[PDB]
Amino acid sequence: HHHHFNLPPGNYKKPKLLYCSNGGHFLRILPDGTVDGTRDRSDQHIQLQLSAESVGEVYIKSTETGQYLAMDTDGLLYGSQTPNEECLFLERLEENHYNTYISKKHAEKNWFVGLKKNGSTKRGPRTHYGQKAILFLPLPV
Repeated sequence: HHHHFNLPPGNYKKPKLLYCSNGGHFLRILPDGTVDGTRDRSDQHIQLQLSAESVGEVYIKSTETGQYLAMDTDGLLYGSQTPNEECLFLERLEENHYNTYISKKHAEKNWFVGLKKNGSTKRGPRTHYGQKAILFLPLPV
């Protein structure tokens, strides 16, 4: 592979909030398919159900809308109505603590899910190992 295989603990039984320490935002997949971060813990669009494909590969699905987080060919996160290759992420432990999500499709380019401090998503190519934007903590809902 192009990436390590330190996996985070826990499981996919329950939905999670993906909290980005960077700006303190929860990853949000809006009904119109846009993705951003919100600090509003009560937001209905931050509840995400992760599920495994292969070990360490996940889908990240909005429980509210059913949309799958996906990263497009230009590195933009979006909500996909159906699971496609752009929707798979390599979920890894990072800094012995956080979860990171690398686009499987673009794994060789090290494109991560990331939220900037202002709650906007990072574009894939603007992410890289070592960043704060890429570091998530899955919180219970």
